Amino acid sequence: SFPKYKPSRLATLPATLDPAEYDISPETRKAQAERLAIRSRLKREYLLQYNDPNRLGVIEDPALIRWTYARSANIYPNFRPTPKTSLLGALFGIGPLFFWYYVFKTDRDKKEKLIQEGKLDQTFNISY
Amino acid sequence: MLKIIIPTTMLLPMTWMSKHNMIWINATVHSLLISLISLSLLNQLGENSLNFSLTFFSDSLSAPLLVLTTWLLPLMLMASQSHLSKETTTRKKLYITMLILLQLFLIMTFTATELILFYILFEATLVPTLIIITRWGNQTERLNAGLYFLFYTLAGSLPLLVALVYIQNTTGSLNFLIIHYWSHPLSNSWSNIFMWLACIMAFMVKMPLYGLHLWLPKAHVEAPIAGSMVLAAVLLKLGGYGMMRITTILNPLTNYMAYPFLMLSMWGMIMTSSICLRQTDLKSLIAYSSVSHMALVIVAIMIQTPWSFMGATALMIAHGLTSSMLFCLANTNYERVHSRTMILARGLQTLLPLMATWWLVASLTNLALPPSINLIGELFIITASFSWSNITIILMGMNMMITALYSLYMLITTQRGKYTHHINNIKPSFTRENALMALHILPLLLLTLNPKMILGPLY
Amino acid sequence: MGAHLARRYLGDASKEPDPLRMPTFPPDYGFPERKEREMVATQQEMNDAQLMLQQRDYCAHYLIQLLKCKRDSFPNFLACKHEQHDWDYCEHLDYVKRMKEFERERRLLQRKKRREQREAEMARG
Amino acid sequence: DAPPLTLEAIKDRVLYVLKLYDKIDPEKLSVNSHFMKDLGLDSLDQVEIIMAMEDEFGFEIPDIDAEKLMCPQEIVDYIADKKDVYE
Amino acid sequence: PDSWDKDVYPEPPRRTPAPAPQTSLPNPVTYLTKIFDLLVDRPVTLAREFIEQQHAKNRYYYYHREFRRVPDITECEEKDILCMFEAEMQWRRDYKVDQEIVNIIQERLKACQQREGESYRQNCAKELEQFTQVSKAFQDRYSDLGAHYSARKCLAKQKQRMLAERKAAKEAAA
Amino acid sequence: QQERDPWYDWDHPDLRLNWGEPIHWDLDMYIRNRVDTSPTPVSWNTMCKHLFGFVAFMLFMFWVGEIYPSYQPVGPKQYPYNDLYLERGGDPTKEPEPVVHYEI
Amino acid sequence: YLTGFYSKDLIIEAVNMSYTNAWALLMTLIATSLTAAYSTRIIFFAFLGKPRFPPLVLINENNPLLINSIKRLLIGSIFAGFIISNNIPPMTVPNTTMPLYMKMTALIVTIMGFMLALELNNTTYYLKFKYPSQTYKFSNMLGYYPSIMHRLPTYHNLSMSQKSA
Amino acid sequence: AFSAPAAYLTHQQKVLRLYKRALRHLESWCVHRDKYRYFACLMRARFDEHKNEKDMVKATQLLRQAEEEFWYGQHPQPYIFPESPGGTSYERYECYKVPEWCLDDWHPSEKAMYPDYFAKREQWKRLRRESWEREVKQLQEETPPGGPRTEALPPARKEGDLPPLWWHIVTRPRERPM
Amino acid sequence: VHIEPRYRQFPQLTRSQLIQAEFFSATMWFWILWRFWHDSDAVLGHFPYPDPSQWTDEELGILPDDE
Amino acid sequence: YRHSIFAVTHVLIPVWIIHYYLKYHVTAKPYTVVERKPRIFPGDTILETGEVIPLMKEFPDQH
Ligand SMILES: CCCCCCCCCCCCCCCCCC(=O)OC[C@H](COP(=O)([O-])OCC(O)COP(=O)([O-])OC[C@@H](COC(=O)CCCCCCCCCCCCCCCCC)OC(=O)CCCCCCCCCCCCCCCCC)OC(=O)CCCCCCCCCCCCCCCCC
Ligand SMILES: *P(=O)(O)OCC(C)(C)[C@H](O)C(=O)NCCC(=O)NCCSC(=O)CCCCCCCCCCCCC
Repeated sequence: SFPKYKPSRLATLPATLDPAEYDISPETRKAQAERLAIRSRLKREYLLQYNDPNRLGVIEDPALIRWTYARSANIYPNFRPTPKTSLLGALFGIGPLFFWYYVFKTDRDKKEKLIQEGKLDQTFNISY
Repeated sequence: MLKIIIPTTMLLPMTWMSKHNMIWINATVHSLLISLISLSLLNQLGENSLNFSLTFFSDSLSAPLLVLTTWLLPLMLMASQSHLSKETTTRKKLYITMLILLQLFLIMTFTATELILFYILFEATLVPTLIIITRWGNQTERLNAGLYFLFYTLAGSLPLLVALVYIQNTTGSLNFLIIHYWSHPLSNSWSNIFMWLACIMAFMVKMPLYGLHLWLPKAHVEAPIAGSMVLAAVLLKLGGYGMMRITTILNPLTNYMAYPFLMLSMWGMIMTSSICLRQTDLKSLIAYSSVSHMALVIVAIMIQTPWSFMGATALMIAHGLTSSMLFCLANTNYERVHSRTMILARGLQTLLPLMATWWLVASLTNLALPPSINLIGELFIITASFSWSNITIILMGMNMMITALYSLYMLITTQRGKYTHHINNIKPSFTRENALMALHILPLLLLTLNPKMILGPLY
Repeated sequence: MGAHLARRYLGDASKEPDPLRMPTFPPDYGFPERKEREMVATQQEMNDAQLMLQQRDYCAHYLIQLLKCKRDSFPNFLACKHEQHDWDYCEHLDYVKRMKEFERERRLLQRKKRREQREAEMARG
Repeated sequence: DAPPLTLEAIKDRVLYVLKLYDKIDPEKLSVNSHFMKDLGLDSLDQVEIIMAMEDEFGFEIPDIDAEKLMCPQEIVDYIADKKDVYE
Repeated sequence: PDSWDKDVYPEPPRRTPAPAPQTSLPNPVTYLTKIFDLLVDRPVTLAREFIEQQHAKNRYYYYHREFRRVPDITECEEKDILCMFEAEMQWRRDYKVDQEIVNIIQERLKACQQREGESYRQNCAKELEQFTQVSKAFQDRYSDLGAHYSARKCLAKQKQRMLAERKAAKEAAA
Repeated sequence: QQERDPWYDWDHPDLRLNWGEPIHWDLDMYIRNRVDTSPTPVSWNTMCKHLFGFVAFMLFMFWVGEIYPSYQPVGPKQYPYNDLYLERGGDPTKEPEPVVHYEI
Repeated sequence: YLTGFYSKDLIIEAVNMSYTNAWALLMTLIATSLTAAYSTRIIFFAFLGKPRFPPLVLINENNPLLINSIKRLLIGSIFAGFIISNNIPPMTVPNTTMPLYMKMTALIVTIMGFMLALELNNTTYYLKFKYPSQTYKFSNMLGYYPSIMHRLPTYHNLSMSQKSA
Repeated sequence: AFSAPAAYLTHQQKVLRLYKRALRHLESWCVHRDKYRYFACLMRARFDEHKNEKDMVKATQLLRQAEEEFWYGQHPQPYIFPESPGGTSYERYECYKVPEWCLDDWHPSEKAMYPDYFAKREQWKRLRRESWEREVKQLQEETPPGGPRTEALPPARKEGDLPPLWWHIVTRPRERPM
Repeated sequence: VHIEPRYRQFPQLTRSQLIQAEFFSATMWFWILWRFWHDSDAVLGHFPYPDPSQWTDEELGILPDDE
Repeated sequence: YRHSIFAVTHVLIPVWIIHYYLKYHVTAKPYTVVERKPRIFPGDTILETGEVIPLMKEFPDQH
């Protein structure tokens, strides 16, 4: 029939094309009800605080606090030296340094060799 | 230099003998007067330095740094009086005393004529800073930040002390004029390699170099506003000043020993800009931007050409002013909502217009926008690096693109969009905060008008 | 654009001329007595008139006359039609000279090809 | 720029559209007539009515809110509330 | 103008053609120039006349500082700090003067390019050669000394250059 | 957040977030100002193939047009004084190889 | 003989008459045709036909500011090319001699674009429906360049900015 | 936007949303009004053809195939109203919306510039302060012990009360504030 | 002038805008025709394009093949 | 009256200031203001020296 649409990571799958959207178990409905209940509880709490007339300040968000804490302060305590982490760190932290060192060293060696051989155009090169 | 040194040692008893409600007024007025007095050091000679006495001298490199320090003190006083309203009189006076001692040590450091006195003073600068951080920081992490800062600096600087006493024993003097006139080439040996390493590593840790910089986000994020202002504006410039001073006796070993540091500086400049792109904390973003700019300054000092040193000096002055202003803006935002998260407060342009203007100007100066002295220094460094090699232009272009990206990302995140609905305690901007921003920004534009005052002795 | 491109590319580039190497024959080859081109404007006159180096061709005198006419009758920018036509006609004559050079090169090349084919046939026979 | 809306204008325009709908008898059409209970339409008819109102007023009514507008008065009140019309 | 030296800053004589109109149409440029002279040039001239009259009543003078020559680093003994100081200061002053000489030559080059306009590649060949020679000498003098340059380092560079020239001459004569 | 529903009454309408709900680890890059992952009318692989094919074909055809240029059936343009030797910066002292143009 | 004639026509003549890249010349001609095509698209879909806007007609272009600004930029769109071309000094040698078909190439391709686009736009009134073509999808979605080049490189840079550095 | 969402969309809701989306995209393809009317009548004919279907599995399969057809045949550039989320005039006036809590931080001179407005504002503030306890009591009385099962809110059951959680909805900024 | 909005009807036009639009359209067409009448060489060319096939070998300096 | 007051200030004062700055300060140092030399055509009269630049030679005129 019609050509199929292939989802990607940067072009996800639409809801209307999801196969699971048309196979709804009775347990799926109760899961959706529980999710809606959680959202409603959080919304009610936030709306009570938000419509409080005597509140002056910022409604602290534990979710935001958890996100900012897990992004910064919770990383090292849960870091373990594994082969994957070791190889990735070694590569991403050392390889670029040696690559750029080799590039600049080769370029400067060629330039200095040209200088010594006296066949590099250095006329008008006054500022350095 | 005594006409500037003694008034600070007189700021001390004035602070301790003034009334309880007049400490801020007196300190601000007399700090501004001392800054005006120190403005007379900018009249420098084209041949040599200003040799006042056997102990102190001034140069085209020291003068702008001294003027910047003396100008930075009253702004720190304004911010401190902002955030220390409920403190006791004795503790307010102690905080002012710490700031005054730090300014005095910085002045004597920038004007010291011997390397050992310079070492003593630039290590003495640690105690007031550590006290300020670990005492008047707001969060728990101030203790760890102070430990990291202190131990990084000292583990860098102790081999510098050993090298300095060794150099004095070998050559007879540590006086800068004598070591400049009587300098001899450094032969390629392991001993000379390690002497070069001791000196350069001390000042690199002070810079900081990439890979030796974690203490900088730790201390800058967790220090109080005045501590953050002094850490970025002046205390990071001690490393650059020292490197521009010691490298007289480190030739020709600097041609061969500078490769790892140049590679670290360039790649870590790229990496810290990329880190700035993905920071959930505003203070951390400002700190990493400082790291990138000082990495560029390190590149300039390491390539070590007359065009690179002028760019290094201009970039140091510009970065000091811009980073101080950014920290002040972020601190006003923090004093509003009591949190450092960048995405917590939004719509601040529709809630506070003139602060949005200050944010815009600070961000435009943070990125190299012509004809600002930031761009002057960055362009001079880029031209010197281009003469050094022709792929440094690739690295510098990448860094400039990422710098603009993260600066405008910060601006758009904090100021644009729609305001947070539940944040209803954002009072209108104070005259004090507006004056702080104006005093941060106007001298930068005037320096743009007159650029030869911050281009160093190589001009 | 033109049939010459088709002939050279989808055909015998050996018989078609090479624009970057033309001419490949001596200027007197086939011309018993050939006259050198005449230049009216002098080097000093062109230098004073500040003609662009591209405009300092053999038609430079007409361009100088046109410029002088335009400067003198400045408000009336429609009073230099004869000078403009003279310059355009000189450029047209130069262009047809270039076309004649191209055609001469083409037929000289094909005549050389015919001569070499005849010599090869004679050698074979 | 454009003249402000009024409740009377909104009601007149929605009744205009409904009277130009063929499936609705203009004589028995009142502002309180229900689209399915007493007008005899169905879900697709109501969807087309909502689309016609969207075309009329130049703005979109989301599907979550449009399913509940079963009366011309309900549509008028929704549009007035969304456009901040109080008179 | 006597403000600057015509020999140090040469200007070719200015040849301006006379107007040769060919139409009866008036010249808007001429009319606007007359208006400009009537409305701007006369008021600014009167203002400057008043200002110069005020300046002439309080005439006073300033002078150009003269420095006598002092022994150079070649004459200075080893670790003779006072002689080294004097020689280094003199070398720095000479370096500044040479930089300004190069600046003067570059100004000549730029002015000649702009003046000659569309015929600059030929008419500015004289100023290009002077710039080439001056820049060659300046580069040979202070090309790659470094950020911490000094008279001692420049003398070492000159000694190296002299040794290279002597070796080249000996090899050529061999 | 671009994939998130725009018609819902979010607590943070611009970020499309609610108060208290978990925040994605990569929210800082998935905001509406940044990287988007919403479905497209054409598949990602098809889009990549079409874009790459277009750019590669254009580059190949530019190279083909460079090796087969378009010109006119004319000879080289001729300039009077040894192809304007002195006006292009030629050395007055040295004698250029003469360039002679004839009539045709 | 309008303001765009005194520049575009000379540009096309110079492109056709020079030692240029053949693909560049062909793409320039096709771009001129497509310029005519999209101008026809704008005119046809914005001014011709029956209204497709909401019933409340608020159309009013009787403001002196708007009228006078468009007037001033309208006199330039007719006469400024002639004045500028006839008042500037000659700074390039003209292409006086060229074949008649090459002289009329710009007009011919412009008219062909006009006609083809007009026919394609006229086919829209037919009661005929067909799903779009791959070429149409490529052209409408901007060659898919903004999608891929704004989602992939940005994702990779922002992911390396956090995961690695 | 004004209505609290449910836990899921019913089959009727899904098919109605598909009908509206298909009609809108068809209108995007069929620019002219008569052509759009013709093809929209044909689309409604298809929907009517599949209207009466007792087999729910077959109905869901038809819906899924229709969704795939819509995704294949959707307009790459569908028409969007200017104020709609994809529209060009979307969120243009959000920077102009300022809240009343920001309004009450004004200087006394600024407040004196508007004497009659702030009297009514104080009346509204008194009305808000005199009803919060009743609103919270009503909310906590009517909620189930487990918690709020949905985001819906009740009206005022009493003659003198106000609907709970009303302040920001009632005092939200105007759609064209400045 | 005040233009009353119309509902489902053609807008109220003004004689001034009508005559201005007509005048400027007529001005454009007059300019086109007037320019084409005077200088039509800008469109149709000014000089003939020579045919190289008609140039004789004698004037092109081509000798006989046998020679 | 408004146009006259606007014109005198906004146009007259800046042109006075800039003309004074250029004539007496900018054109007091060499090479600050450099004019491209005017074009000299054959059959002209240089006004500096009353000189007559001669005409070009006889053209090989066609038609
Ligand atoms: C890797 C490839 C790289 C290629 C690089 C080079 C690219 C060159 C591109 C050349 C220009 C292509 C123009 C058409 C593409 C866009 C079509 C489109 O979407 O239109 C919808 C669009 C209408 O938008 P809409 O209102 O949304 O309508 C929805 C559609 O109806 C919805 O209906 P639809 O979706 O069915 O409509 C599209 C359909 C209908 O459109 C057309 O038929 C347009 C035809 C344009 C004219 C072509 C023939 C020209 C013949 C000239 C003959 C005289 C030459 C001169 C010499 C005379 C004396 C000997 O078009 C096609 O099916 C193909 C058209 C031609 C494609 C050319 C590119 C090929 C790509 C690779 C092959 C793909 C083949 C399979 C297709 C995809 C899979 C199914 O059309 C227009 O607005 C008008 C289009 C322009 C018409 C005038 C074009 C003049 C310039 C081109 C012709 C050359 C003239 C001379 C130049 C100078 C020579 C010296
Ligand atoms: P009202 O409440 O009366 O609604 C009646 C409904 C429809 C709810 C029925 O009661 C019902 O549930 N019937 C059974 C379920 C059913 O009808 N399923 C079929 C739904 S899809 C269908 O069959 C029609 C799809 C065909 C058209 C698809 C459109 C795709 C083309 C779009 C391309 C985009 C541009 C044109």
